[PDB]
Amino acid sequence: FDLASLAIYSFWIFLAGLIYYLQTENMREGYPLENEDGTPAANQGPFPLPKPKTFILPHGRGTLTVPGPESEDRPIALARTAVSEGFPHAPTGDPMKDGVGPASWVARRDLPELDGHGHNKIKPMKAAAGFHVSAGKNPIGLPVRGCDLEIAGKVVDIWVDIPEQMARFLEVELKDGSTRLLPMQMVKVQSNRVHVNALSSDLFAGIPTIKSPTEVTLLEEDKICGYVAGGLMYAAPKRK
Amino acid sequence: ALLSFERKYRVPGGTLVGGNLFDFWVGPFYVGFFGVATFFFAALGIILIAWSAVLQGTWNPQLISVYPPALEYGLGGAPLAKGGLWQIITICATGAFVSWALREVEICRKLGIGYHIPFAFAFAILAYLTLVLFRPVMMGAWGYAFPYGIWTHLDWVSNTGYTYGNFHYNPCHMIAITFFFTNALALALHGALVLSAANPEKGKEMRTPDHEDTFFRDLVGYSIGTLGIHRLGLLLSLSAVFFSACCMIITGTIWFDQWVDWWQWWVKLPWWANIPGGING
Amino acid sequence: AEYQNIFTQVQVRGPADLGMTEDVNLANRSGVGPFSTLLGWFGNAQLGPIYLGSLGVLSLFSGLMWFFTIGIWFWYQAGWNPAVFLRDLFFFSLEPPAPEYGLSFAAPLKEGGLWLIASFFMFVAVWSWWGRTYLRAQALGMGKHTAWAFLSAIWLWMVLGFIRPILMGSWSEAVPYGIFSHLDWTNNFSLVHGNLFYNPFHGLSIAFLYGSALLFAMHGATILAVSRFGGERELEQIADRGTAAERAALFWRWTMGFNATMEGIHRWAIWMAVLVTLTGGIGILLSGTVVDNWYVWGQNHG
Ligand code: BCL
Ligand code: BCL
Ligand code: BCL
Ligand SMILES: CC[C@H]1c2cc3[nH]c4c(c3C)C(=O)[C@H](C(=O)OC)c4c3nc(cc4[nH]c(cc(n2)[C@@H]1C)c(C(C)=O)c4C)[C@@H](C)[C@@H]3CCC(=O)OC/C=C(\C)CCC[C@H](C)CCC[C@H](C)CCCC(C)C
Ligand SMILES: CC[C@H]1c2cc3[nH]c4c(c3C)C(=O)[C@H](C(=O)OC)c4c3nc(cc4[nH]c(cc(n2)[C@@H]1C)c(C(C)=O)c4C)[C@@H](C)[C@@H]3CCC(=O)OC/C=C(\C)CCC[C@H](C)CCC[C@H](C)CCCC(C)C
Ligand SMILES: COC(C)(C)C(=O)C/C=C(\C)CC/C=C(\C)CC/C=C(\C)CCCC/C(C)=C/CC[C@H](C)CC/C=C(\C)CCC=C(C)C
Ligand SMILES: CCCCCCCC/C=C/CCCCCCCC(=O)OC[C@H](O)CO
Ligand SMILES: CCCCCCCCCCCC[N+](C)(C)[O-]
Ligand SMILES: CCCCCCCCCCCC[N+](C)(C)[O-]
Ligand SMILES: CCCCCCCCCCCC[N+](C)(C)[O-]
Ligand SMILES: CCCCCCCCCCCC[N+](C)(C)[O-]
Ligand SMILES: CCCCCCCCCCCC[N+](C)(C)[O-]
Ligand SMILES: [Fe+3]
Repeated sequence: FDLASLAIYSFWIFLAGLIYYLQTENMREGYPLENEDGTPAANQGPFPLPKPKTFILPHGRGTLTVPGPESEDRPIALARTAVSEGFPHAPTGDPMKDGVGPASWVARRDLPELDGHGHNKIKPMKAAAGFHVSAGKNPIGLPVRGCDLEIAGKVVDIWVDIPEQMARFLEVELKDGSTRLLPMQMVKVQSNRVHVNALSSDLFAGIPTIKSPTEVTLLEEDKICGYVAGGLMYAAPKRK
Repeated sequence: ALLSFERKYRVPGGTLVGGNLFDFWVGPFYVGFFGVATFFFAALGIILIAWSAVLQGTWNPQLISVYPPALEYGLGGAPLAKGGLWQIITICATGAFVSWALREVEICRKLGIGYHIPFAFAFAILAYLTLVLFRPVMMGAWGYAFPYGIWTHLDWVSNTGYTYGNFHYNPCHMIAITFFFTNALALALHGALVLSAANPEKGKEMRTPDHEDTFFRDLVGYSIGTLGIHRLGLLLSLSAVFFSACCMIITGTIWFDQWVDWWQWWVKLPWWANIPGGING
Repeated sequence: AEYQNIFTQVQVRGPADLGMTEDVNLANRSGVGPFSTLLGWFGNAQLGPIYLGSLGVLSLFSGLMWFFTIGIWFWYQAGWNPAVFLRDLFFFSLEPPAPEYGLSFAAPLKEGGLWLIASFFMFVAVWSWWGRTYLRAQALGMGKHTAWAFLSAIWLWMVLGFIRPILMGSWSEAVPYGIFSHLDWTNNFSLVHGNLFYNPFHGLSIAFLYGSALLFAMHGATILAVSRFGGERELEQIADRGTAAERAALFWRWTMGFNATMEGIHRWAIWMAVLVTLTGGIGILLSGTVVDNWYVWGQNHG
C-alpha cells in the first residue's frame, strides 16, 4: 500500500462523497416522493432530502427556498385507472383544455420574465424599437396551416427574446380577428405558409390567451406552450 | 412512488408498439414494449456472460473476458466457447441499445417533448456498431472486434493503435480528440456559468441571463446564447463520436500504413520539393 | 420535417446589447462590434464588446511573447525560409534543456534556454488570464465557479511542464512546444511509464472525458427537446420551475430511474468535466515520482 494506493482509494471515497452531494442537490424539487393519491410516500430511498437553500430573486420578486412544501397550485383533472400503483391516470375531461399529459402547464409566476434591467424579456417586435427580421424567410403575413392542412389564421407579429434577439413566438390572427401566440420551436416557416404539425386548425382557438397585448406572463407562456405540445398526442386523430 | 409534480404526466398514450398493453411504470421506470424488449435482450446477454464466465472458470468481474471468434473464422459463426457467445452477446447488446433508444422515444411521445435525446444516443450506437460490426465485416472477420473484458478491451485498443505506429497521427483521430477536449472545455464553462449566475456572490440577488452574456462578452468577446450553448454541447459531443467512428472505419480497410506516413502529402508537396533546411530537408 | 431547433429559422436583430454594468470598470470595456449573420444561424449574432484591463493586457502580451518566442525558433530552424517554414510547421519543436542541465537556468538559448523563456511568458499569460476569469465574475456579482473550474485545467498544465519536471529534477521532463512533438512526447510518456492504460487515475480521466461527452449530449439534447417550453431559460426555470423542467426530469426518471433539477444538472456538469483533469493531474504527478511502471504496479496493488 503506497502513496498511489492511498491516493486512488482516497479519490474513490471522495467520489462517493461527491455523488452523495450531487444526488441530494438534485432533490430540491419534487421531493419528498408522494403516493399516487398525493400523500407522502412510505419509501424515499437512501439519499435524504437536502437542507433548504434560498435564492433572493432580483427586482424585488422575493425569495425562493428549496426544498419547500410542494403543491401543484392547480386542479389536476385526472384519476387513477388502477388500484395498485404504476398505471396511467386517465384524463377525466378534455386533457388539452385541462392541462394534463403532454398538455401540462405549471402554475408558474403570473408575472412576465424580466431581463437584467427590469424590462419584459419578451416583447412583440412592433413594440421592440429597432427589431426586424434579419435573415431567413420573414414570416409575418403568412397563412398558418395546421395538421389538418387547413388554414388557422395569418401571422401578424413576431414576439422576440430581446436580450438574446431570437424569435420565440408567432402571434397569429384567427377567424374572429383575435390572436393567439405560437411557439417558434413548434412551427415550420416556409416561403408561402407556416405549418404547425402539433395542432389542427379547429384547435388553434383553444390556445390559452394572454391578458395583455404587449407582454406575456410565465404562467401564460407555460399554458400556451404545453397546450401546443399537447396536440402531438391529442390532435393526432386529425393528422393525416 | 412519484415526484410531487409527476402525476399529471402519467397519462396513457404515446406508445409505438403494443397499444396500451405495456403502458405502465415499475417504480420510477417506465416499461412499454421496448423496456420489455430491453429486459429480454439484456437478460439473455447477461446469462450468456455468466455462461462465458463458468467456461472460463472465474467469477471475478475483472478477469471475465468474452472474446470474439478467431480471425480464421472469417465472418462465419463459431462454437459458443470459441466466439459464438461473443456473437450472440453482441446481438443482445445491439438489441438492448436499439430497444433502449426506442423506449426513450415512447417516453418523448408521452411527455410531448423533442426526439433529440434518443437521436444523440444513436450516435453512441453507431460507434459501437462501428467497432463490432461495420469495421470487422469490412475487414472480413469478427475477430477484429474488441473483447468484452474490463482490461482486455483496453489491451485491444492498445494492440490496435500500435499497429499504425502512433494512432495520434490519424488525422480523424485528432479531429475526434479536438472535439472531445472542446466538449469538456465547454461543459465546464457552461455548468460554471449557470452556477455562477444561480449562486452569485454573498449579499447578492440571483443574477440574470444578461449577467451570463456580459461575463462571457467581457471574458472572450462573444456570448453564444443560452440556446446556442446547448446546441453547441450537442454538436460538440456528437461530432467527437462521429469522427471517432470515421477514424476507426477507415483504419484497416482503406488505410494500412503507419498513420504518420499520411503526413508525407504535405511535406513532399511540389512547391517546396527538395529544399535544404528544416526537419525533412 | 418537424423543425428541430438546431439552426435558427428566422434570425431577428435590434440594438446591440451593452450588458450589465454592476461594478465593471466601463473605462476598460471596448465598444460593441459587428453582427455575424453567419453565427446567427447557430447562436447569438452579436460580436463583442470585450473587457480588456491591466490583467487581460498583461495576459495577451506574454501570451503573444510565448507565441513569438516559439515562432522565431521555428523561423530559425527553417533557415528563415518562408517555404521551409510552412513545410515543416507541424514538425518544428522548441525542446527543453537536455537532462544534465537539470533545473538550471544557465542552459544556453539555442539548447534549452529559449524553452525556458517562452515557458515563463506562457506561465504569466495563463495565470493572469486565470486572475481575469475571476475578476470578470467579481465585477458582475457572480460566483467564481468559472475560475475554479479553470484552475482544474491549469492544474494538469502546471503538472506537465512545471510541477512534475521539478520533482523529476530536470526541465528535460517537460512537454516540448510543437504540434507533432508534443504528441510524440505523449506516446513516449506512456511507454516509459509502463502503459498508462493501467494508471488508475488515467482510466478515471477517461471515464470523465467520455462521461463529459455523454452528459452534454444528454443535457444539450434535453434542453433542445424542451425548448418548446422555454427550457433554455435556465435561470428562471431554476427560479420558478416550469413544465419544461418537469418534463426534462421525468424523461430521465422514467428512462433510468432518477433525474436532476434544472440547477443540479449544472453541478453534475461542472464536476464531470472538472474531474477530467483533477484525476488526470494526479496520475501524471505520480508517474516517475512514485510509480515507475504502472502495469507492474497494477499487479502489486489490486
Ligand atoms: C494505445 C492506444 C492508442 C489509440 C488507439 C485508439 C483506438 C484503437 C481507438 C481509439 C479511439 C478513441 N480514441 Mg485514441 N489512441 C491513442 C491515444 C488517444 C488519446 C491520447 C490522450 O493520447 C486520446 C484523447 C484519444 C481519443 C480517442 C477517441 C477519439 C476515441 C474514444 C471515444 C469513442 O470512440 O467513443 C465511442 C463510444 C463508444 C464505442 C460507446 C458505445 C456505448 C454503447 C452504445 C452503450 C453501452 C452501454 C453499457 C453496456 C451499459 C452498462 C449498464 C449501465 C451503466 C447501467 N486517443 C493511442 C495512440 N484510440 C476509439 C474509436 O475511435 O472508436 C470509434 C478506437 O477504437
Ligand atoms: C471508446 C474506445 C474503446 C474503449 C476504450 C477505453 C479506454 C481507453 C478506457 C475505457 C474505460 C472504460 N470503458 Mg471502454 N472502450 C470502448 C468500449 C466500451 C463499451 C462499449 C459497449 O462499447 C463499454 C460499456 C465500455 C466500458 C468502459 C468502462 C470499463 C470504463 C469506463 C467508461 C466510462 O465511464 O465511460 C463513460 C460512461 C459513463 C460515465 C456512464 C457509466 C458507464 C458504466 C461504468 C459502464 C459499465 C460497463 C460494465 C462494467 C459492463 C457491462 C455490465 C454487463 C451487464 C455485463 N467501453 C471502445 C472499444 N474504455 C476506462 C477504464 O477504466 O477501463 C478499465 C479506460 O481507461
Ligand atoms: C500512446 C498515448 C497513451 C496516453 C498517454 C497520455 C498522456 C501522456 C496524458 C494522457 C492524458 C489524457 N488521456 Mg491518455 N493515453 C493513451 C490512451 C488514451 C485514450 C484511448 C481511447 O486510447 C483516451 C480517450 C485517453 C484519454 C486521455 C484524457 C482522459 C487525458 C487528457 C485530458 C485533457 O483534456 O487533456 C487536455 C487538457 C489539458 C492538457 C489542460 C490544458 C490547460 C491549459 C492551462 C490550457 C492552455 C492553453 C494555451 C495557453 C493556449 C491558449 C492559446 C490561445 C487560446 C490562442 N488516453 C495511451 C495509452 N494520456 C493526460 C493525463 O492526464 O493523463 C493522466 C496526459 O497528460
Ligand atoms: C474541465 C477542464 C477542461 C478545461 C476547462 C477550462 N478551460 C478554460 C476554462 C475552463 C473551466 C476557463 O475559464 C478558461 C477560459 O478563459 O475560458 C474561456 C479556459 C481556457 N482553456 C483554454 C484552452 C484549452 N483548454 C483545454 C482543456 C480543458 N480546459 C479541459 C478539457 C485545452 C486542451 C489542450 O485540451 C486547451 C488548449 C483557453 C481557451 C483558456 C485559457 C486561456 C489563457 O490563459 O490564455 C493565455 C493566452 C492568452 C491571453 C493569449 C494567447 C495568444 C496566442 C498565443 C496568439 C496566436 C494568435 C495569432 C497571433 C492571431 C493573428 C491575428 C488574428 C486576428 C487572426
Ligand atoms: C455520443 C455522445 C455520448 C453518448 C451519448 C448518450 N449515451 C446515452 C445517452 C446519450 C445521449 C442516452 O440516452 C443513454 C442513457 O440512458 O444514458 C443514461 C446512454 C447511455 N450511455 C451509456 C454508456 C456509455 N455511453 C458512452 C458514450 C457516449 N454516450 C458518447 C460519448 C460510453 C463510453 C465507453 O464512452 C458508455 C459506457 C449507458 C449508461 C446508457 C445506455 C444504457 C443502455 O443502453 O442500457 C440498455 C442496456 C443494458 C441495461 C444492458 C446491456 C447488457 C449487454 C447485453 C451485456 C453487455 C454487452 C456489452 C458490449 C459488454 C461491455 C463490457 C465492457 C468491459 C466493454
Ligand atoms: C507568423 O509567424 C510568426 C513568427 C509571427 C508567429 O507568431 C508564428 C508562431 C508559431 C508558428 C508558433 C506556434 C506554436 C506551436 C506549434 C507550439 C504548440 C505548443 C503546444 C501544443 C504546447 C503543449 C504543452 C505545453 C506545456 C505543457 C507547457 C507548460 C507550461 C508551464 C506550466 C509553464 C512553466 C514555466 C516555466 C518552467 C518557466 C521557468 C521560469 C520562470 C521565471 C518561472
Ligand atoms: C468549428 C471549429 C471546431 C471546434 C469547435 C469550435 C468552438 C470553440 C468553443 C470554445 C468553447 C468556449 C465557448 C463555449 C462555452 C460557452 C459557455 C456558456 O455556458 O455560454 C452560455 C451563453 O454564452 C451565455 O448564456
Ligand atoms: C453515474 C451515474 C449514477 C449516479 C447515481 C446517482 C443517484 C442514483 C440514485 C437516486 C435515487 C432516486 N430515487 C429512486 C431515490 O428516487
Ligand atoms: C469568437 C469571436 C471572437 C470575439 C472577440 C470580439 C472582440 C470584441 C472587439 C470589438 C471591437 C469594437 N470596436 C468598434 C472598438 O472595434
Ligand atoms: C468594425 C465596426 C463594427 C461595426 C459594424 C457593424 C456590423 C453589422 C453590419 C450588418 C451586416 C449584416 N451582414 C451583411 C454582415 O450580414
Ligand atoms: C461526478 C460523476 C461521477 C461519475 C463517475 C464515473 C465512474 C466511472 C468508473 C470508471 C472506473 C475507472 N477505473 C480506473 C477504476 O477503472
Ligand atoms: C456508476 C456507473 C454504473 C452504475 C449503475 C447506475 C446506477 C443505477 C441508476 C438507477 C437507479 C434507479 N433507482 C433504482 C435507484 O431508482
Ligand atoms: Fe444547461
